[PDB]
Amino acid sequence: GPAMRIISVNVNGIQAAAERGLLSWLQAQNADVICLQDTRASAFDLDDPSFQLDGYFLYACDAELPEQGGVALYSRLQPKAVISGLGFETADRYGRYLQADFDKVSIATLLLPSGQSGDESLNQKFKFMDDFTHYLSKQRRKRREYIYCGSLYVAHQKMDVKNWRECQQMPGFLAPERAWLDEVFGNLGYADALREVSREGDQFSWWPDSEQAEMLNLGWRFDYQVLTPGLRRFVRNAKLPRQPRFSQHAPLIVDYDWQLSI
Amino acid sequence: GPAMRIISVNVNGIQAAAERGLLSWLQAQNADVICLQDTRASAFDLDDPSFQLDGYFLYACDAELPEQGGVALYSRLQPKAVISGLGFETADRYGRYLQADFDKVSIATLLLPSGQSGDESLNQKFKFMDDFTHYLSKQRRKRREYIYCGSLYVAHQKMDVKNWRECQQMPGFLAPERAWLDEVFGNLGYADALREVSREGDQFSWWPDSEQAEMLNLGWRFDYQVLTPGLRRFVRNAKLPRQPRFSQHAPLIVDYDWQLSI
Amino acid sequence: HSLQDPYLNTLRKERVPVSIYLVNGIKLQGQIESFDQFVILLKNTVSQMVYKHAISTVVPSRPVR
Amino acid sequence: SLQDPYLNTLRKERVPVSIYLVNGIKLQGQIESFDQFVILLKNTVSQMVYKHAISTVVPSRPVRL
Amino acid sequence: SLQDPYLNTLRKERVPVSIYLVNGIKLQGQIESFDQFVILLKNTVSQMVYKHAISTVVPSRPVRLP
Amino acid sequence: HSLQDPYLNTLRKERVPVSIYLVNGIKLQGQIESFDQFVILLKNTVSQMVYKHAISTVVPSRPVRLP
Amino acid sequence: HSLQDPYLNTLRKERVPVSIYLVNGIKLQGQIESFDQFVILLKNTVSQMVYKHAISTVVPSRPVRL
Amino acid sequence: HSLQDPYLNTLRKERVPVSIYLVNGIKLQGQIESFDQFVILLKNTVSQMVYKHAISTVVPSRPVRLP
Amino acid sequence: HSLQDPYLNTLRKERVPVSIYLVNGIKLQGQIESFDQFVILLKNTVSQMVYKHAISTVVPSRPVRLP
Amino acid sequence: HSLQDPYLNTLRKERVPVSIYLVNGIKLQGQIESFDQFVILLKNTVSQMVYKHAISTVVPSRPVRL
Amino acid sequence: HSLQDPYLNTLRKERVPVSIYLVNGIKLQGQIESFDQFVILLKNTVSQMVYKHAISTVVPSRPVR
Amino acid sequence: HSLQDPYLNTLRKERVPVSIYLVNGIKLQGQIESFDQFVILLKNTVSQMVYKHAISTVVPSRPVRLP
Amino acid sequence: HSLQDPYLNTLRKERVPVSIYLVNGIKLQGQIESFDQFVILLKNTVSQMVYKHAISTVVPSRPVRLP
Amino acid sequence: SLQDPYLNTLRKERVPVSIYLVNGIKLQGQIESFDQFVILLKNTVSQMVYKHAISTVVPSRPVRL
RNA sequence: AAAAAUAACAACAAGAGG
RNA sequence: AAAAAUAACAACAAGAGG
Repeated sequence: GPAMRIISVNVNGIQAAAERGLLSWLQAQNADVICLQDTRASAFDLDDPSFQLDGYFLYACDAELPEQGGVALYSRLQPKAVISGLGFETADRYGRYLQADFDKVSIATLLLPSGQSGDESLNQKFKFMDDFTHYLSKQRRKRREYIYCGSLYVAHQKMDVKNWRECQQMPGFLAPERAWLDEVFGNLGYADALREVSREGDQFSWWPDSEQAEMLNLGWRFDYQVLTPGLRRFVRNAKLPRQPRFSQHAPLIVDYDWQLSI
Repeated sequence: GPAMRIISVNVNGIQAAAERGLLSWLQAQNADVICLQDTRASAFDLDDPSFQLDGYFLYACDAELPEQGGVALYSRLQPKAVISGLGFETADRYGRYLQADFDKVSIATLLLPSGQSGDESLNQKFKFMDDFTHYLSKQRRKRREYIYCGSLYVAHQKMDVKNWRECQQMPGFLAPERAWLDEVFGNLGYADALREVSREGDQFSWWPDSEQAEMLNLGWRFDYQVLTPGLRRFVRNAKLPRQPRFSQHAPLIVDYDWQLSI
Repeated sequence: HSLQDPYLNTLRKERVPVSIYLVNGIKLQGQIESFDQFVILLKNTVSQMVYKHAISTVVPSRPVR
Repeated sequence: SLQDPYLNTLRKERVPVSIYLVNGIKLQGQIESFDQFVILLKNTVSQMVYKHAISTVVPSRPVRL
Repeated sequence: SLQDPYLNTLRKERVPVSIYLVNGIKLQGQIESFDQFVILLKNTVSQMVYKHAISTVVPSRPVRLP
Repeated sequence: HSLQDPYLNTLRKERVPVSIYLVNGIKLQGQIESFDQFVILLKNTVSQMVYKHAISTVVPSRPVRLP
Repeated sequence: HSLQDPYLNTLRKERVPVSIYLVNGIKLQGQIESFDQFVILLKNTVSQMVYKHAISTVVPSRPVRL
Repeated sequence: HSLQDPYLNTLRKERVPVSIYLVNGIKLQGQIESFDQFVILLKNTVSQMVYKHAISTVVPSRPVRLP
Repeated sequence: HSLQDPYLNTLRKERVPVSIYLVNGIKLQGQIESFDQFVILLKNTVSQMVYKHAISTVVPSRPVRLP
Repeated sequence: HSLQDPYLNTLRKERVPVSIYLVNGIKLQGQIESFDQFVILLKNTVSQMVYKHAISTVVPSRPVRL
Repeated sequence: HSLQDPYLNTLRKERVPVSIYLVNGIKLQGQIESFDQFVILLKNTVSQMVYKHAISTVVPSRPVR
Repeated sequence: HSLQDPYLNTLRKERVPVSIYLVNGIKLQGQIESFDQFVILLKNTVSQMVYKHAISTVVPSRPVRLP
Repeated sequence: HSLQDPYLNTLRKERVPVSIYLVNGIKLQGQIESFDQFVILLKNTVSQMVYKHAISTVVPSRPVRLP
Repeated sequence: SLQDPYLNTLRKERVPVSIYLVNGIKLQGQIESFDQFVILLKNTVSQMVYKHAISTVVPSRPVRL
């Protein structure tokens, strides 16, 4: 039947990931839409032919200061529209959102501040979370399906973290942070594309740069593909490849039964 | 691809509709689940071989007084479960609800009091509407998709009843009644299987017994198949044939792009 | 045994459609075919056995006895 | 023992009680009879609750032995 | 008792059954053996399931015990 | 049943505001009128009757010693 | 009874700080001071009594010999 | 006990890594050191005494069988 | 319209990415290629013409000033 | 009308499949067969007459440049 | 002007049933009996005068011209 | 103007009650008492002034003739 | 402007509180300072300018005559 | 006329006005420019608002002519 | 980034964005 | 009518029904 592959890898800089083999890897995956979060580059830097994958259209939303954000998107088919930004400041001038509008579905890509540097990052993280909650409250009236390929930097449940009793205070597993995912996935009806097929544990996606954590698999699951509820049943195969990763994050490869059209 | 067809018809008595040829019609439609509202017969009356369609399993929920309600269901595949009633007595002792639990979907069939006889039926109708709203508020936490084949006896929109300015005061187009469908389809996110595909006017499911209403097409839409939101996109086509008829109501026929399993 | 056995047998031979609740809140519904000291098997569409240590409550739909 | 005099005292003069199950489901009604294993409570229907799934039994009116 | 003959009829006929535990988790397989206390089933590997933690044992095919 | 009846009897003689936790995490304060092989009574505005197979833990709010 | 009774006793007399897991997932932690057939007396700031039918596992902090 | 004890003995002697699923869904993976008729002891980094009445399933990683 | 076209011409020659709100609430985010007295062509991925009687407002993404 | 008329003549003479979005949001797919100062003749099955004062946008399916 | 006036006259003379879709999506089906600039008279059981600046589309039911 | 003004004059001097429809769907009812090039005066219990650029249709209650 | 501006001047001289319904279907109450062929001023607590192409209807709160 | 001196007095005083569009969308900010067909408003970025989509223009403070 | 279209809400002091 | 399974909420006065 029809199929649609989406990869939502977070790169922590597209230059430092492209030196490690990102673009030679993404070509051999046969994805329809690739969503790149935290690209750490301006719009002129992605205009070079070093990043232009053949067969894919590249669209990017950069930050004003390009080290603080940036979001990229490769697409097999040309979209009906490309919309940058959400409408508020922390999403707009930091370049943490891009949207590719297609025929019936529209595939979005979303970056969040980690909140792991300082308290001002956690404060603008809570600002972004409240404003994006107000955005999701408004977007449920429309007649279009969304795929938010987000790097939320927030883990949902005890299954998504290793040794949750020691991880209660670090940013990424906070109680107002996990209550936000209990609000988005629970009451707002939105689905997780990884939880609809595999409820297996020990499927982590983020690891710190210390080798002792990755050799003992002390991981995190930060990046999601949040689905509008009409998409719940279209999910076939959602996996997180642990070994061929190119950053602190892991790619998220989700195969759907949808047929992507213009 | 995969297909499923669901036919829901309010028969106004299965004996008086079977004398009009209903069972000879339903055999030549290749439906998977046929849902019959206000069947007006006990459980012993549907145990006779006069109503047993070949190839279909018949399950019925009768009232204690068989003239006041009754619900029937024919199924191609045998369900995992058959559940009669939904918890409150105005459908329990009046027999206005049956459910066929299949593999990943449950197809339900629902009858309502019309509120067209007197004011006590209208108060019973408001009681049923509030209790079924409390039921739909509780059923939002489950992972099972529902299709409710509902003889709702309410017309949702100005498109759904012929001349709406003269219809404002009749039971079937009341403002607390249409506000209930505005709350079910709008804020609880449920679909209408007709309006997911066709939004042209002059589709109606019920007419008065007067022939002037028949020939001018002074009809109303009182029949729906109401879908949990994950089913919004599993709707190929939906139709309301005027011509073959067995009741004050036309059949509602819907085709789904979905594959019914045990 | 002085109450459980004349109750399940009365629901069995009269074939009252009963609703059996489990200890995890799952509501099953059907007719009781027979019962041991330890099990009750019910038929809705498919006959299935349910151990009595998982049964919280047996509720008939219509009044019995 | 304690259970056999207390439930007899509770059923002979018919206190409307609330039985809390092990999962948190509460049940209003009055006890009619009880064996070694089950309790038959009845508000509007003859209901049978297994005692291995009962957390607490709370009377609404104060009772003494 | 029908505790033992029903499980013997599911075992000897090799009926693929579904066992629902006391927390809703189902296990599909084929009952290889059983004593008073355990039930061993094999879908992929052999597996011992305790009888105090199951809730329902349903067969895929309609089987009435002799 | 070798050591648990001196513990509950020590709670019964000198009456302690005992907190009993249920198997589903429900906390219940009160005072023990008496206990049985299978069941324990509790004193409050209403007098609770709680079976032992649903009781997870029994703790006193006051540190009591066991002779 | 032939193997849990030496294990609880060698958790008792060496006063190993144990973590005891209830069947609903509640992690209690303290010291084992006494145990009959039916309960285990967990010693902490308050000395509480834990029924054995509500206990999933009893883990030690340090690995001990048996 | 006539059929679970040679099964758990086979799980001991061939030293296969087992996984015990509890009655609340929690997987405890390790290998069985010794079992009573009331408890099982599993070793991964410390020796756990898991009670037999809190266990739903005991499933090994590789397929083995008793003679 | 002596003041309407130092503005659209500045957004055309500097190629500022703009956002055009229509009178029915539809937001079209794009980039002006050319303009008449009556229409404006924008280029997001494909060039489209937009009639000015349907346009409610035109905002730029970054602040700009007139010659 | 320096770009009003040549763009529509280029869409007309090349007879491209075009999509007109009206002022209320209605999407009309067809082909421009003729156009005056006031009207545009879309056509797919039975042709149309579409007034320009209710047209919001006109989107060609293929890339069209003057 | 030069193209809507030969079109509405062709709709008027052969008397084809037209459908006039207004700005707000509301359609009016009937026949065109007469027209000049700024109005179109739609004929039905009663005849109505529709202003031409409140019309989105005018589509006939039969392919003509 | 060659056919609009005799129609409104015929609806005026025969005093036919009209149901006049606005462009947002609002049905007003009254009867036509006066009209210029730009507005129409709809007489009822209050004398309004409806604007012709807000009017979609003008519907008489009874079928009337045109000269 | 043969018949509109006498009606509006009749509304202006007598200082009658009028209600202007816009094309959005919303109402605005108050008197009228002045007008032209494009806008109308309104006296609530705020002094508004209302464009005449967005005005649907103009009604008085009580009937005024027009000579 | 009347629009030009009103908008000139409202521009030179720099009143933080509110413009309500025909669909009900409220815009905040003072007025930089206007010619015949369009108005440039400003609070943070220079917004170009067409006059045929404006319903009302409301000053925040009382304005004299 | 838009319901091939609500035979029509005597009328939402106004959804910084339908 | 039931998440092939939350290496585990020092603990929901208690979802007439998880």
